[PDB]
Amino acid sequence: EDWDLVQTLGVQLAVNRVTEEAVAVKIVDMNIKKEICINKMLNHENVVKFYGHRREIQYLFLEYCSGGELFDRIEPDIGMPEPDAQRFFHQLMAGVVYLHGIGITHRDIKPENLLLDERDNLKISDFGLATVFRYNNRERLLNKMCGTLPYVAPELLKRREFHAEPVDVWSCGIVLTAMLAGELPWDQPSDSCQEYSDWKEKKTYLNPWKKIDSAPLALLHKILVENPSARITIPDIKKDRWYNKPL
Ligand SMILES: NC[C@H]1CN(c2c(Br)cnc3[nH]ncc23)CCO1
Repeated sequence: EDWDLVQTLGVQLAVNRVTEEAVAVKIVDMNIKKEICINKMLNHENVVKFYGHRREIQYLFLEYCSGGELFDRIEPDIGMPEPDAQRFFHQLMAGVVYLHGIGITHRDIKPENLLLDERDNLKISDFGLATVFRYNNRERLLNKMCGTLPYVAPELLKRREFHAEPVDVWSCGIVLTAMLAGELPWDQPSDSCQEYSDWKEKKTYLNPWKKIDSAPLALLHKILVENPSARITIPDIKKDRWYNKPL
């Protein structure tokens, strides 16, 4: 059936000639084989749906999110109301639990890859950098460096191998920091970085931590933990106090 390419989104918005259903089409001219492979395993309300692909230049048919990206809900230097931040983080955690549940790591979690549907539901998007980190119940450590510097965990910069799961968790905390303060805390989690050094020294009277409430800030203290082995895990995030706070 015929789809009209209405407009460019980033990827183009497509509308069905008969049903008028909307979808998004990723157009890549020749990573991609794996993107498709991974997309074929994914079925979750907090992950962008994969409809299919055509090998004409390659076409990926992906759920369309009229809400836009999460960054457009963050007023620079301000953030967003705490109740919206929490809801998005709840949904972000649901998405991430699912992926890790079937052994997949996104590896590039950031507001540019968190989309919103019409009810403002968050959808994890773009599995171009994603990889399988558990297969046949065996975990594989990662050694390739992927992601975006401000959202990347510190072990990815100093260690030759690392666990996939705590990396995604760190990035979710960076995203949470952004949702509540409108800014990113550091350019990268390296010790040459004054800002990351200040955090490691508990100077939370500076931004972005000054703008964050003590309850959500206590959770960030647990996520932005340099030792990936001491870093909080997702099941324990779900028991955190701000996480379960009525807002
Ligand atoms: N802002 C990052 C995204 C926004 N994009 C989308 C938008 Br906007 C809405 N739905 C989509 N599905 N897949 C991607 C996508 C296209 C790629 O750029």
